[PDB]
Amino acid sequence: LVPVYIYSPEYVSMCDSLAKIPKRASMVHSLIEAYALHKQMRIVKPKVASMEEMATFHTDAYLQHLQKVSQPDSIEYGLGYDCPATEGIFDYAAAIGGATITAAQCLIDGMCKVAINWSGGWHHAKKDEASGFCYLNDAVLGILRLRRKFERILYVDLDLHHGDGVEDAFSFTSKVMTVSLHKFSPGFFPGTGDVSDVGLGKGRYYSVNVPIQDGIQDEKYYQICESVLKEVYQAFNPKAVVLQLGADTIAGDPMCSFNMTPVGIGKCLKYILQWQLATLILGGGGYNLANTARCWTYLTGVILGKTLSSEIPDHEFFTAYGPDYVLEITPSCRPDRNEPHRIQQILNYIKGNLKHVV
Ligand SMILES: O=C(CCCCCCC(=O)Nc1ccccc1)NO
Ligand SMILES: [Zn+2]
Repeated sequence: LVPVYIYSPEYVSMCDSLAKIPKRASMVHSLIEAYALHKQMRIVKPKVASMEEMATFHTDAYLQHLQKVSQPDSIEYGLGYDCPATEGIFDYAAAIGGATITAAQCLIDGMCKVAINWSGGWHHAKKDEASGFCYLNDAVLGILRLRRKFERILYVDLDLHHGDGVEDAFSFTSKVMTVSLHKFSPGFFPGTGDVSDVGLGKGRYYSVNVPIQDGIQDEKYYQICESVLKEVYQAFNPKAVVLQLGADTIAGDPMCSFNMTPVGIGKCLKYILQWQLATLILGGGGYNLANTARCWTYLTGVILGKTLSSEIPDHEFFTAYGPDYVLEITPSCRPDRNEPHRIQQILNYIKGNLKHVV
């Protein structure tokens, strides 16, 4: 009845080797270890995602190319600047999926109410192509696995970016719903998913997308979140939840767009949690490394329902939390360019869309 925490040194170190965020998992796990919160969770070692296990969603050519490469044909398979070809990513990606699959497996074995995989949450990678630092849509692998025991699954995406890859995969079906809350403005990755984009075919209206602009703090974010999800849950009536809790919305992230504190996102986490559903907790974006570790450290708190010591404790990465050495984050002071006009104009458009589900 206690939460499953996906950890191993071998995993964490694989996850530190992803170029675009060196030492982030180390840091994350470390601040958590430091607050001793891992001792209040069942630590589960993640399995290696088998060639087939990954092939559930990723077209086998890809998963074969990415293996040779990890030991010319790189530009085909979506690799680029965003996604280097570091020998060897094949194991890196195969550890994130495996972790997310392991977490989902616990949930479906009845091992826990909640499973955590901070290292996962790569909501961009497509079936045949890498995109957005994402090599492997581990959420998709998480949801697919969850779909063996549970009927209706709900993906909620609270990362700064659009969960496009998760949206894509389940845009056709009505058996999975995606709520993504993100920035929308052209040029800004991935530049898919305006409110209008709602899912196609047998699963039309089964894709929510909330476009938001810079400046938004907790107060207003919880509003849009508590709103949407309330109407989504009542309508969709899901059997399990998959949460992507990207850190790049938070103040101090060099991506400097939203203005969240972990408290605000944690209020949303508190909300989703009260549903007493099976819940898969994934990370995502996080580019202020300390703020990220602060953030997911915090969140593990609310999952465990344990309020945390404000003073950061000493450990490996203590120095990173200076100068003020605390868990809380101060919002930056800059305009909330979300006119309260357009917000209500967005709720309705969504609210009316939910009158169709299902
Ligand atoms: O945050 C993410 C993945 C990030 C992918 C967005 C692309 C941003 C990017 O590549 N910008 C950049 C590249 C090099 C240096 C500075 C910014 N998931 O939501
Ligand atoms: Zn992001």
